Amino acid sequence: CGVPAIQPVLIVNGEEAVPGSWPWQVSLQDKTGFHFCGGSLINENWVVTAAHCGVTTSDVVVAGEFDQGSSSEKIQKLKIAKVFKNSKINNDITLLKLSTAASFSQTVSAVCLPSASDDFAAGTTCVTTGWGLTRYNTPDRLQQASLPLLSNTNCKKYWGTKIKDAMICAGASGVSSCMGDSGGPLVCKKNGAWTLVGIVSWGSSTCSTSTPGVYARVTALVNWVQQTLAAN
Amino acid sequence: CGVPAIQPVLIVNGEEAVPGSWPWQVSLQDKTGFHFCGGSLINENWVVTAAHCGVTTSDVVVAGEFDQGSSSEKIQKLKIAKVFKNSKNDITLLKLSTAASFSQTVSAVCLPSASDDFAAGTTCVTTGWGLTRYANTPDRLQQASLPLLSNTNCKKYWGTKIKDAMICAGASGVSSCMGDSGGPLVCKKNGAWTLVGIVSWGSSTCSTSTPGVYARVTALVNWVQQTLAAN
Ligand SMILES: *C(=O)[C@H](Cc1ccccc1)NC(=O)[C@@H]1Cc2ccc(cc2)OCCCCOc2ccc(cc2)CCC(=O)c2ccc([nH]2)C(=O)N1
Ligand SMILES: *C(=O)[C@H](Cc1ccccc1)NC(=O)[C@@H]1Cc2ccc(cc2)OCCCCOc2ccc(cc2)CCC(=O)c2ccc([nH]2)C(=O)N1
Repeated sequence: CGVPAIQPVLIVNGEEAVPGSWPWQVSLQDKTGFHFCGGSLINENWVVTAAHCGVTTSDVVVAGEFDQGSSSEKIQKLKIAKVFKNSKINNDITLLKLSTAASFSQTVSAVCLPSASDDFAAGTTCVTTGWGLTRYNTPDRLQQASLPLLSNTNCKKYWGTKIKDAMICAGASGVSSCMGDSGGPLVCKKNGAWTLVGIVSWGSSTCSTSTPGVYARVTALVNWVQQTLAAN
Repeated sequence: CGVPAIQPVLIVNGEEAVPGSWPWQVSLQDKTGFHFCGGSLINENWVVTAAHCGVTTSDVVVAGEFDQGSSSEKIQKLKIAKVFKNSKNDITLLKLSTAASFSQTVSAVCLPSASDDFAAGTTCVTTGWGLTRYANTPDRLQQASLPLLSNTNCKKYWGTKIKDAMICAGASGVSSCMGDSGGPLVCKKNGAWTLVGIVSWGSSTCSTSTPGVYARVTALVNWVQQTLAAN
């Protein structure tokens, strides 16, 4: 996991991504085709996304897209067998089990899950991706941005008592996650491999580039994920 | 009023409400039976709802519903006799052809006094069968807790659209949505649930970081009680 066949070259004020360079970025779309959230493939049969996305098994996992306006793309529409919502908002994390495996390719593969003990220290420049607004407006083409992790102490300076230990803040650096980005990945380089550290959760009503966006802290949630995978 | 027989346990990113626990909440359904708006029983003979819901006598008030995908519920489909519109405020009153039978699941919400103070920061509730996602509509009644905003904070989002006769709530991770219109924004004064807002408008995408806008029942209730006694 964690090593795209197509290497990334490095959301408000982000940059257009190399097509297929984020092969774990899926798009979550209702039956009509409307993208309402992002998600991340963790393996052939599983997608991780935000709980608040309210995903049901009538919705569709789309993997392989770069341009949501194009139709000349070799994408996969994957049905959702089961939905697993964290029952501890709170912990904006939800697992999706796919009805049929995703076929992995150049443009479709998995992100690495961290070990719960992993240390992605404040100040590490990580990357977030998605089709969220670029301007507070939804882009057709997958966007990406580099941005630093905040310590939870430094985050509470903007958000106060809201930032729980199972959350992590990134940004406040001239870029920001925005509407449409939710459920998508914030990833950091760990031992040469892209590892899921955040799930796009919430942030500024206006996606202000000087306010930290808030993400479900994946390390804090990964045992829950593993438990879910083992019993399913 | 404002004291549901079945006690509440505490719309996008809300939660499923306990069956029958918002007994004043009615569905407004057209002649095909399609749910188009919410409303609130204020007595056995009257429902308050939104003007923009365009209710007519061909529409129907449904009381005692929780799950519209269920048929085993003892519901009352109540004919509307007359629709009274507030002239020049997004409120309309419905007078029913036959009185609504009150029970554990059907009863009335309380009405404020015009001078009542419901300060910003109060935790209130809105309820409804409106979209849970911007079909994304629930069979089962939804509820959500949310803070009243001051009008001056609200104008940070909506500017001059915010009139004194409006009250804002939310921008707090939940949102009223399409299909919620006309239904209640209630607050628990002296232990009793009291209609403080009528779901009216707000974010076109039901943004949970945007305050919803509700008709401020305090500025309207004199007209409500006046219409009632006169009619
Ligand atoms: C999803 O696409 C979008 C991503 C995003 C990221 C950064 C900036 C802007 C947008 N996210 C949202 O629209 C989220 C959805 C959401 C997330 C978590 C959640 C509910 C809804 O539960 C956790 C709630 C804890 C946070 O609670 C609050 C409540 C109020 C405020 C902040 C946090 C102040 C209002 C505010 O800025 C706000 C409210 C909701 C969101 N921001 C939000 O981003 N919703
Ligand atoms: C009803 O079911 C639905 C519930 C709801 C609540 C909160 C958010 C989203 C949905 N309400 C609506 O769809 C309302 C109906 C409505 C109510 C009053 C009214 C018009 C329409 O007239 C007086 C209110 C002033 C209208 O002001 C605006 C506000 C915003 C905009 C234009 C005009 C920008 C577009 C927008 O967000 C918008 C337009 C209509 C509604 N939102 C809306 O919520 N309709």
